[PDB]
Order: sequence, then structure tokens, then C-alpha cells
Amino acid sequence: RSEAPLVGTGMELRAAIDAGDVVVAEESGVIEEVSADYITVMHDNGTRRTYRMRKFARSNHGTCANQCPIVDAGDRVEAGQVIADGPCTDDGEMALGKNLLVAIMPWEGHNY
Amino acid sequence: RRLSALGPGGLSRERAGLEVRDVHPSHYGRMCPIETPEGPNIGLIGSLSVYARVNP
Amino acid sequence: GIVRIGAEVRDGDILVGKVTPKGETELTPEERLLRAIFGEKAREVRDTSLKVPHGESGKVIGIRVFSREDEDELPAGVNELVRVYVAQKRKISDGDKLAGRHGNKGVIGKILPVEDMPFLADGTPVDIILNTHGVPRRMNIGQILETHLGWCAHSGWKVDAAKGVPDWAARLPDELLEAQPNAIVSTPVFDGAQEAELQGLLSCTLPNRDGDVLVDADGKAMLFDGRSGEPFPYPVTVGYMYIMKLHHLVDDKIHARSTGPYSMITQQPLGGKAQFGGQRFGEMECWAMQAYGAAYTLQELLTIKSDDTVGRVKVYEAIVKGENIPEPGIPESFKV
Amino acid sequence: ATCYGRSMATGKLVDIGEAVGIVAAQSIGEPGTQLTM
Amino acid sequence: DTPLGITNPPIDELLDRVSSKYALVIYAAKRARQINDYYNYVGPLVEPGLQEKPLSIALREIHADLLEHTE
Amino acid sequence: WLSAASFQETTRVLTDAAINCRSDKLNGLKENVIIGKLIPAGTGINRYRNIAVQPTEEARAA
Amino acid sequence: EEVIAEHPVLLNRAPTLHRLGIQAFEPMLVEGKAIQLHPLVCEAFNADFDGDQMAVHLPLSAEAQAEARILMLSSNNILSPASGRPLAMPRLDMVTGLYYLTTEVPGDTGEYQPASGDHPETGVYSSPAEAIMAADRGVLSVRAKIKVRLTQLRPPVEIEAELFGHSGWQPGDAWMAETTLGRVMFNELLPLGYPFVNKQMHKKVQAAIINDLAERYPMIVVAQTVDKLKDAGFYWATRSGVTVSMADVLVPPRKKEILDHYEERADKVEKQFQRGALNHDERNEALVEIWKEATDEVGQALREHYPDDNPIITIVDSGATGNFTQTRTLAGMKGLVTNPKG
Amino acid sequence: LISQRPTLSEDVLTDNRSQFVIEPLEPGFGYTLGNSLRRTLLSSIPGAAVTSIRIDGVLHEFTTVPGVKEDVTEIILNLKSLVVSSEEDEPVTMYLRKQGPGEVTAGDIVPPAGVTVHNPGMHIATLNDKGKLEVELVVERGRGYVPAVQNRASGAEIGRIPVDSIYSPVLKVTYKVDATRRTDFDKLILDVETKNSISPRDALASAGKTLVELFGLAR
Amino acid sequence: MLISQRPTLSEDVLTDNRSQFVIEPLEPGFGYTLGNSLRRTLLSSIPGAAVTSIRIDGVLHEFTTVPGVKEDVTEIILNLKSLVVSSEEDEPVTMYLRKQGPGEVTAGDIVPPAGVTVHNPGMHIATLNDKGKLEVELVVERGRGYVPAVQGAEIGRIPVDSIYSPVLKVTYKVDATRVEQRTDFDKLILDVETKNSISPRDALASAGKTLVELFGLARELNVEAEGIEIGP
RNA sequence: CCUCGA
Ligand SMILES: [Mg+2]
Repeated sequence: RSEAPLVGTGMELRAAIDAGDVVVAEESGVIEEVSADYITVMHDNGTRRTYRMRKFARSNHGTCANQCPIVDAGDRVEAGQVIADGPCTDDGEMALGKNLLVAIMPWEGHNY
Repeated sequence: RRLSALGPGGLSRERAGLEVRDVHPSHYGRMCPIETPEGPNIGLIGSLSVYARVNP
Repeated sequence: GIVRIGAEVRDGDILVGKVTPKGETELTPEERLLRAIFGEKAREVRDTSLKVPHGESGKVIGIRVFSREDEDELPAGVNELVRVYVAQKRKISDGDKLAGRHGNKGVIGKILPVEDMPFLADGTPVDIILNTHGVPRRMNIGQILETHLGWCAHSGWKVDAAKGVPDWAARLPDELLEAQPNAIVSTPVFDGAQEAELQGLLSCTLPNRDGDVLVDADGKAMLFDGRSGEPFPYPVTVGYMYIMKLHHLVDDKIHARSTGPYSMITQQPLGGKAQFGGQRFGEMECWAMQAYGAAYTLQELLTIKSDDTVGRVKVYEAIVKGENIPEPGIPESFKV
Repeated sequence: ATCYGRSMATGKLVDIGEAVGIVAAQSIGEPGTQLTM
Repeated sequence: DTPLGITNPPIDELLDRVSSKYALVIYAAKRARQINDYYNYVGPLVEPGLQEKPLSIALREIHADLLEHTE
Repeated sequence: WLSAASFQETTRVLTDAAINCRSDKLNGLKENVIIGKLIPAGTGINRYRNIAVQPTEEARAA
Repeated sequence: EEVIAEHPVLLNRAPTLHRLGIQAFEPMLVEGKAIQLHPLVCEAFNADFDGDQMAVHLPLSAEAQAEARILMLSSNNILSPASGRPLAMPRLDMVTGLYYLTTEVPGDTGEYQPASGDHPETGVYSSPAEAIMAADRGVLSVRAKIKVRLTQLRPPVEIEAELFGHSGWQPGDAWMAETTLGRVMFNELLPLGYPFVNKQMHKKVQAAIINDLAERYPMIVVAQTVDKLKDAGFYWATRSGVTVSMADVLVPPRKKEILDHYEERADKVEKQFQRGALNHDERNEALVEIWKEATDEVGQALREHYPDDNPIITIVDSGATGNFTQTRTLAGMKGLVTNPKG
Repeated sequence: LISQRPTLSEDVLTDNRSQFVIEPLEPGFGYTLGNSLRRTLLSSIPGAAVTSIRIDGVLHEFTTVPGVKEDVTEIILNLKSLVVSSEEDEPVTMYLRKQGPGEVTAGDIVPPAGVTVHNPGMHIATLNDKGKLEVELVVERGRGYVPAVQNRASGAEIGRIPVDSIYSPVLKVTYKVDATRRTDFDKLILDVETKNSISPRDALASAGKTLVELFGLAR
Repeated sequence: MLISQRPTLSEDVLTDNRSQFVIEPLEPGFGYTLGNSLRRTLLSSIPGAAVTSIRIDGVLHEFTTVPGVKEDVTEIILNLKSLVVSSEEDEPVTMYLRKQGPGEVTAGDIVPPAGVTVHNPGMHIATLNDKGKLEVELVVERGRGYVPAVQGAEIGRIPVDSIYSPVLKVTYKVDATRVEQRTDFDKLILDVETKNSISPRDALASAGKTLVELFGLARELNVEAEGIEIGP
């Protein structure tokens, strides 16, 4: 599970969509169908667009490239909205780690 | 978005002096001064700056 | 002969059975007795099957096979081509590498029980303990500033706007005078949250469910040692820090070898964990051994653990039979 | 041995078989990276 | 005090028993492979213990002055 | 000549050693390393490697 | 666990810059996939734990195992073979621990205050055990000056000479010391016959003590001492209170006026250059001198403003790790910067 | 300066959270006592959880189910939030059959006699028209946290998906002591919050009897 | 079966007043779960008798010296706190130490009232020079742990630190030695040195009893499942 | 060799 930082910049989002590992709505519409396998968008044009999800693909360096939808059936999506998350993205933004509760102190030499 | 220094028709590694690897004043806004490899490829592999763009 | 989809595999498990025709002269005396006794009469082969490499394991999640009997583009001479995809769920472990965004890297020394971890006044144990000695020396005080803001965004805040707008909050956008717990915020580089604005938010931190302010206006808190129960005598900075999992993980890097393949020219052990290689006891390491004056350790490393093709075998032979280790022969690389 | 002095490692006088040349080269090299202009 | 494992017996008394650390290494190693040859030729000369490596038995022998060496 | 060839400038050392029909005594540490012999230092010098170890008769009694 | 018992292994970290870059250890079977490296041999390997890896070699023959146990044993290589001084001393965390343990706090809890009128002095303790019980209530601080009856620790040179024979002191003999309970517990970690050191254990003082231990005591003794010091240093460092926060990073108050003054001087030099009187290289020289001095003065005001128990000051001045120009760059001011040409 | 036998006194805050006042205690002792209780509560309170699961058209974790929105991995992460109790002390099986469209929550699970699902609103999956989910969930009793028992150790067949088990019913424990300075004394206040699997009283009772059986050693 | 094996409790006797106790093997984390608690109980919750205050006749004004006596006041108090004593009276009880002439006063030179006892009569207290006398009164009470000398009165009444605890020093550590299938268990080592009132054994036993009662206070809320062992 | 790790 990916988790965007509490403390970020405005660069996570705009880097995640350009990186291209997220799925992005080419045209505005309504979600007709949504599985873990694909997402269909009925544009107001009357046409349909469908985006098959990369499911548990092997990246060049052995990390899991697993897309996951973040829309629901019936949702109104605009052009360029993010439909589905990628490997290190959370709701369209780059999520490279987790927010961890930290104490800054020495502890019995185990953080020596 | 990388900007590599080595290659055919470029410079070779035995010719990689210390000065091609320095942050040049002209890099401002074009090649990021922070992102570069720690090891041997330092100053040889740099990445394009945010708002930068290449002309024809 | 291909492993079945969904299997759980471990070191040395067959994934694809394969046999390579060896000549008759390559049958061992035993393999030649059983073949004659039971009259196998099938052409003699060597077990050249694809196994699971040392130190890895997982679920077979995908099989992909290409045949020459089917019309399939293969390289010349290649009849059948099959890929097995193995997936492992990797829990964070001792030796895995973590870092924040400020160049503050470290590997994991110990994963303690939740009860042993220093915990806040409400029982919440901390997740990660970063040593104080590492921060100031390395000039990445950004991690401390982040920790402070990380706590502010986790707890949420409500800036006192009653009498007006305090001087520190003057330059703050209206959408930042209050924030719900676990709020999401930006610190743009060179245009981020200034020191005064940050120190203000540490005052108006919303409390937890019991009305308690766990982190004071300095960013420090009182923690209990979960081993003794006694409190730690001074307030510790606690807060929320973004910590990434870097791709330098023990599972990839642990490697060991008693005996394995050897390069054909030199007869020395191959290199690389992937090839089940041996570690390189190099020039500066021989100087070290020499400087100690460890003559026999230096000889043994350089003859029977590497290059003496007969002494190798004689040594494994000796250990298995509980005898003394024999005398070194001549390194094959000197012959070369 | 008497001319060399104590073994810096052991603190007692240097033993007979010691390879003091390699130790000396190592002792001179090891901090060389600290040498700047 | 009373050190554990490899640091026992102490290197200092074992070095009282010999001239240099190198002589001690050879002393102990030759006695150790002597012992191991015995198990398939004299010794051991002390109570060996549960399952002790012959090198450790030999080091304890050298400590207890239970054997002699030349050069 | 073996030590010189293994140090650097190997072509030159080897050429000259050939013309001079040099014979390597194989005296040094590096040379015994290359051929896989016990180096002539530490536990490899003769006064230490040639130690005779036997038990005292007082101990052999018990 | 049976076969590996007492069978040494060699550990190596590259680059092997000197022979202590390879050291033998007794292996302890461990849970996990990582090698566990004693915190005191780090110096010898130049090993930190930011991702470093290390190599393991198994000596097979009796001679190789014997060379490993005798020549290369971790605890038999405690001194730098380059300088002859010990390398396996406490480093940074241990340091802040022991420096915390043995600092004396004027006015701390349970401090001995002499008898005034009818009130007693309430600072004397019949034994360090009694002082331990006192500190188990909130009554005695570890760092408060007190008077204790010491029974099993050797007294200083002159105290022993005056209250006994010059060289005579038996382990049973008692004596009175005005020290801290911390310095008691520190000296208890040193070897027995060692004269009581009653000082704040700066790193340099620990270095002095361990250099003395190296000169006067056998190898194994110094090894056991640094192990005990390590334990105490980690415990007390955890208990020490050193932490970084934006608040602990104090700013020098006069910094504005200092910098404005040196800017006035730089303006003088610039007007001097515009007249053609000052040379360009000479202008740069004068400006660099001005700003060197401004940096120096900012650093001085920074030191003057920091309380001497601030965790940053504590960490630097204990000798644990870091220097003050790092502190000046953090809190005061960065200063002048190099050119690509230098 | 004499002794009075100490009392434990409960004060219920919510249905799954209670405070516990133990007084009087020896000075300097409250912290250690509270912590010896908490460390046991956090670690050794018995409970029940799911061990393995089986899914109809699924042979392994890393795949999808037709018409469901969540891949099997996300479904198992959601099943990690499942809080459950059992009194059988032998592997028992729950079942989950449902056809879309609609949400699949823990209330849609049919446990056997003796197993109780405690958070029925908990979201498990989302189904559409073509979505059909058919799940078996083995429940067992244990304590602590036990990583997935492998398909090799158990004689499990390829279809079975082992799952990480969180048996602890305890959610969050803290304490505070009030120290009072001739006759000084410490009053301990434990604060225990559970997962709805059991109540603070029962968790504290199991922790207390584990500690009693363990301290009866010296006596 | 949700039941742990029975750990053992073994002894190493160092001196007549000092022992190390090993509890092993304990389920992971319990070394500390009962480590600090056992120590704090051994220190604070064992009853003993000790000196509370003293009146020294012959000096009230100076409160520094005792005429004809080598040792000063503070040293006499330090020696008196070192007196191990056991009483059955729930009320304070007074003792008297009187000895004259050049000699060496010991802890046997005191007359113990009924019920109280002095377990270290050989203890040095003071040395009286020629024409030297000593008459000093010692209040003794029952108590627990360690309470300081803090406790408007009759003149000459010096209150002292009361070392009630029969145990003197306790320190514990946790190592890892475990079963072959888990290899993460806790071995607990307790170093306890006591006075001569009780052996370390009895100290540990009474501490275990007080703790069993303490946590029975908790198991009394309800009686149902929790981890047990085959043997105690 | 390339990219990376200390
Ligand atoms: Mg490093």
C-alpha cells in the first residue's frame, strides 16, 4: 500500500502524472465499469475509452508495478484527472515512503 | 531527463577532468546542481531542470 | 516438468526439469551400474534443470512457455523457452536500508517488540528511533524541520484568530490558519514554511482524543521506556518523518559459499552472488594477512580455497571424514 | 628487533618474524586520503 | 573476569609459555592436529569436555604446561 | 624478476630478464605468494614452522 | 551451533587500508540475514552502518584457526599498529553517555550541603549502594556532588599516601570521597587497583585513561574495560537527554548588527575600488578578510549565547562527534564559498 | 510508616476502554508495575484470528477476481482489519459468498457456531455486475502475531493462501502514577483499550494471571 | 495449545550475603517484563528494622566532634547506618550504647532491648582515646525500602537515613538463550546482595510472594484463559 | 563496459 507524505512539496503530483505510471483520463466522462482489471469511461461524446491496469508487472529492477483504480462506477472524471494509482503513487501524488512516528534520541546503542 | 557526458562524439572517461564535473554558472536553471551521482560518474550525469527546455 | 502455478518454492526447488545429453563416459560408476542393472536404456543425460537460486523463495505467479514445435520465434538451435515468475512478499528486516528525503540514510539495526519501544503518554509507541548524534554533524536539519511540521500536520492545528492575527501568522494563507488531523501540506523549496510560522503551529497543535497536548511548543515529548517502565528523564523530539524503503535489502545482499563453480581459464571461483561466486581476497587483503604474519591462512586462502584443483577435493574429502586438512599443492593460475 | 622498537600493535617489543615493511607502508598510506592542498 | 570462549585461556599467559605469538600458533596447531590424528599419536592431556575442538584442548594443554616444545 | 614483473612495467622487466637469463631465487614474500608457498615471515619462517611438539613425560604418566 | 562453537571466522571490510581491516571473531549464531559487528571495531574497519557490507572467511586448517585465534583475534588487536595507541575506545554515543555520567551539576538533587545551624548536611552516604537506593527515590541525582564512603575502589595518589602508606591500600580499606555517584559507577568499570579518577570524562580524558591501561595492564584487561565502558555509555547516552530540535538551534542575537558592521566595511572597500585606488585582486583580498572576520565574530557570539548544556554544544564539546564550525554553519552563518577554480 | 493492603479499582470509560487504579503502592513502584502489566497486555493476551483463506478462481495472492474492484492483495489487507473471536481451539472455517453489484463487508461472512465477527460494517471488497466472490477463511486461536504459516510447513495444497495473524485483542495501553510525598505512596492508573474481541477487564485478568503464574517461581 | 513450557530458576551463591539467580528460558520480552519489577520489589517491599534517629550525649552545640573520639559525627552516623538490626515491635524502640576508657567500641557493646537483635556485633563504631567515653541513644523502627534523614524538637535529636531494606544492592540483565524452534527468548539474571538479616533466597521468595499478591489483585477481576506452564 | 552501493 502506498501513502503520500504528510509533509510534501507541490512536486509529487505533477511528477507522478508526467512519469506515466499512473492512469490518466484522456477525455472527460463517466465511469461505466470498473474492475481491478480495467476502467471504462463513457465520454459525453458517446464514445468509450478503457484502460487496462498493469497488475503485478515486473519492473526492470524487480519491483512491483501494480496499478490500482481510484475511481468508482458512476464518478464524473475530467480530462487529465487521475483514474488509477501506480507503483509509488497515492491519489495521483508521488508516494515514495510512509509517514513514520520518529523519536530523535540514542537507544541502547542499537542506532549506533 | 538525464544529461549524460560520455559517449561517441562526446568526451571519454579518461578525458573527464575535474572541471567538466564542476557546477558551471551557466547551469543555473538548466542542469540541476544537486542531483548527480556520488561515485565515478559525478558531474558526468546530470538531470534537466524543472522549467528548462531544449531549443531546436 | 514445469513448476505448477501457485506453488511455494525454496532454495534448490526445481522450476523447470531439463536434461542435457551427456556422453556415456560421463556416467559415474554408480549411475552406470543402476542403468545396466535395471536396463534403463534411455540415453544418458545430466540433470541440467532450472532450480531456485540460493536465498530466495516465493509463489510462482506466472508461467510463460515458447515452443519450436509451435511456430514461435526462437534463437537458432533453441527448441523450448520457458520463464517462471516468482513473487516474494518482503517484510522489512534487520539490515534493510531506509532513508528520509534529506540524505539521512541508515540500515535497520533492530526491530523491537511494540512493547519495548519508547512510547508517548497515551501509550502510542514510536515507529522509528533516529540517533541524535547523526543529525547536526551532517547539516541536514531539514529532517528536524520536517519532523516538526510532520507532527503539526498529523495532529492538526487551530490558530487563535480571536483578537486578530498573530504577527508570526501574518504571511500565512487563510487556508493554513487551521488544519484537520493528518492534513496534507506543501513546503516548496526556497518558498516553504518559515521558522517563525513553523514554531507558531507547534503552539496551536490540536490535542488527542483525551484533550492532551503530547508535543510541546519545542517539538519535544515525554516518553516511557517500555523495557523498565521508568520515563526517559528529558523531553525527546518526536514527530512524523517520511521514511522510504531503499532498494538495498538484506535478502538481495546476503551471500555465502562453501564450494561451487570455477572459471575455466584460471580455475578460481566464479564471481557474483548470481553465479554462486566466491569473495575476492584481493591484493590489499593479502597485505593485511602478510602484515599479521599469518602465513598458513594466507597460503590456504591462495591454494586450497581457490586454485589447487586437487587440494580442493582433498580438503572437502578431509573435512567430511573428520581428518586433518591436507597440504597445499600448486595454484593452477601459476601454471596458466 | 632492538633497533625497531616495540611492536605498535602489541605494545611489547617486536617479535622476530614480523613483516614490518608492509605494516610501515600501510601505516603511511592509510591516512593519505586526509592529505589536501 | 574469567573470560569466555576464544579469549580463554588468556593470550598473555600463553605468551609467557613461549617466545613469540608465531611460535605459539605453530605449537598449538601441531598439537591440535596431533590430537585429531589420535581420534582415528597421544593425548588429550586434560579433561576434554562436552565436544571441544582439538585446538582448544591443545591451547589448554599449553596453558597447563602439560607439554614441551623445541625452537 | 618475478617481483618486478608483478609490480608494474611488465613487458620491459620480462624482456630484460629474458635477455639476461635471470633466475629468480624465489626468496621474497610476493614470490612465495605467487607460487603458493609459505611466505618467509611470521609463522612461515623456519624457526617457527619447524617446531617439534611432544608432551612431557610427567604429563604422559597421567 | 555445535560445529561453529569456538570456530573463529575472519571479517573483512574493503578498502583494507591496514591489517586491522581484517579481524577474527568468534561467531555467535544470530537471527536475521545481517552480520552483527561489535561497535568498538568500527573505528578499525572505518565501518558505519549506512549500508556497509562485509566479508566472512572460514579458516579451515589447524594453523589457520590458530593464526585467527592468536594473531588476528579482535580483542588482541586493540591498538593502532601505526601509532601504537588504542583504537577500540568508546566513540560518540558511549562518549556522550560517559560524559553525561561523570559531569557534576552544581545544585542538582540530593547535593551535599554542609550542616548549617541545627540542620544536618544530608550529603554523606555510607556506601555507593545507599546512594543507589537514594537515587531510586527522586532524592539523589547521579550528577550531584556528594560525599560517599568508598570501600572497594582505590583512592587517588595523594589521598592514598596520606590516609595509608604511599603504596599500601587493601581492597577492604574505606575512605571518604566528595564525588558524584556517576563518577563512582564510572570508576567501578575500570580495573580494581586503578586510582580513582574523579573528573568529567571528556573524550580526551577517556583517551588518557585507556592509554594508561594499554601501557600498564595486559591486553585482555583493556578489552574487558572497553566492553564495560561501552555498556555504560550506551545506557547513559539513552538516559542522557541529547536531542535535536529547531528550538535547541539557538541563533546569535547580535548577528544582524555584526553583519551590518562588516557590510559597512565591505562598502568602504568597494568605494575604494571604484576610485581605482584598490586593485581587483586586492579588492577580493580585502573583502575575503572582512568576511572571514565577520564569520569569526558570528561564531564567537554564537558560543557566547549557547548555554553549556545545550545538546548541540554537549555533543561537540564532550568530544563525542562534530566540531564547532559545523555548529556555526548550522546556527550562525555559512560564510565564504569556494569557486570552481577554488 | 506501616502497611495497608492495596486495592484495584476499575472505572469504565467506554465499552472497550477502562482505567484501573491500584493503590497504595510503594514509592517509585507504580511505573514498573504498570509497565509489567502493559508489556503482558501488549504481547500475551490470547485471542483469535484468521490463518489462511481460499478463493474460488484464485490460486495465489498476486492476481485479480473478475468484476471485483480490489485485487486479492488489497482484499487480504482489508481482511487484516477483521476482528474475530472463537472458542473452538481447533481450526474452524468461515464462508463468504456474495454476488455483485454492491459492497462486501464482514457482516456478509457466515461463521460457524462459536466464532463471532465483531465489526460487520468493515469494508472487504466492492463488486459490480460481473463480480462474484467465494471465500473460505480458517480461524484459529493463538496469541501474539504469527506470520503466515507456509504451504510447505503445513501440508497445504497450492490453492491455500496463508495470511499474517494478529491474535492480540488489545488495542492500546498506557499508565500514569501519582506520587505523594512521612508516609509516601504511589497510586497507579492503567488505561486499557481493546479491539471489541474482549473487554478491558478480561484482558487485564489474563495478563494478571499470566504474571501470577510467572512470579510464583521465586515464591 | 497456547501454553508455554516451564522455565527454571537456578542459583549461583557468590558470598554468604550475595547470589545470582537465573530464570531461563522466558518467553520473548518477559525478561524485562519481570526484570525491573522484581528488582524494585526486592529493594522497596521487604520489611526490615533500621536506625531512625540518634541522640549523642556530650555534644549538642558543636554537632561536629566527639571529645576523646577519633571519628567525627558524620562518620559515626555512617557507621550506625551500617548496623543490621531486626525487631518485632511495631512501635519505635530505643537502644543504648555506652563504653568508656581508651578502647574500641563495636556493635556488640550495645544492649539490645527485648525482641530486637544485632546481627553484626563485630562492626566497628568508634575508638575512644585516653579519658574517652561514649553514651549514645539509637531509635530503631520497622520499615521498608530507603527513607532519607528528613523526618522543632528536643535538642540533640539527629535524624538519620533509614536503610530499612534487608537487601543492599540488586542489578539485573537480560540475555538471549532459547528453545531450538524459536531462538528468541529471554534469560533473566538477577544479582542480589543482601544484609545478614536474610539470605538472598528468602529475599527473592518474599518478593515473589508480594508480587503474586499484587498481580492476583488483577486476576481477581475474572478467572479465565491465560498462559500457564507444566511446572512451577 | 554501463548504471549503481560504501
Ligand atoms: Mg558507510
